[PDB]
Amino acid sequence: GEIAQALKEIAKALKECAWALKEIAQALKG
Amino acid sequence: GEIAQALKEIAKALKECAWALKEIAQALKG
Amino acid sequence: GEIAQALKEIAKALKECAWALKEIAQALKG
Amino acid sequence: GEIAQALKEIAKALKECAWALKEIAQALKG
Amino acid sequence: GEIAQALKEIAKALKECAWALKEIAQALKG
Amino acid sequence: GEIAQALKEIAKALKECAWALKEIAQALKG
Repeated sequence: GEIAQALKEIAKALKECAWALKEIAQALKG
Repeated sequence: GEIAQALKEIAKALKECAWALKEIAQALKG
Repeated sequence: GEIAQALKEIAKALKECAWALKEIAQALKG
Repeated sequence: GEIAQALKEIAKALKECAWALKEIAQALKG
Repeated sequence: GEIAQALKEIAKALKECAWALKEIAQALKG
Repeated sequence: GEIAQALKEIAKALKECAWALKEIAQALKG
């Protein structure tokens, strides 16, 4: 439903942010 | 509705964050 | 409207985060 | 109340994130 | 528990973001 | 309660993001 799906979309966008931030960290110290 | 539309705007902004962070990761990767 | 205004302030802050991240990505791109 | 204050605290933490991201962008292109 | 699980996935993703940001900060510090 | 505790964990993680981003900003500033 509208609210459950909105929170899922927020979680998914934050997982994409987390992946990219780990890629940036890994470029500096991996 | 007001709550649904605010949660949609939060998801949209986070997707823009995610895309920019992917571009920063791409710039730093070998 | 306390709940709606707090979600709108979260969206506003994330839009500022997205603007700044896009500025960082542009600074690093060719 | 518990939920209104929690969302305010989330907005405040995101404003601090936004300020720091703008400082990073400004260090690169200001 | 769909609403609680989506908020917990948001927290999980943000903890991953925080870990990666701390790794970036450590890479840049003296 | 479950919703209150998830929102507290989201705020805590974002404060950790904010602190790390402040440290990255400090590293890059003159």
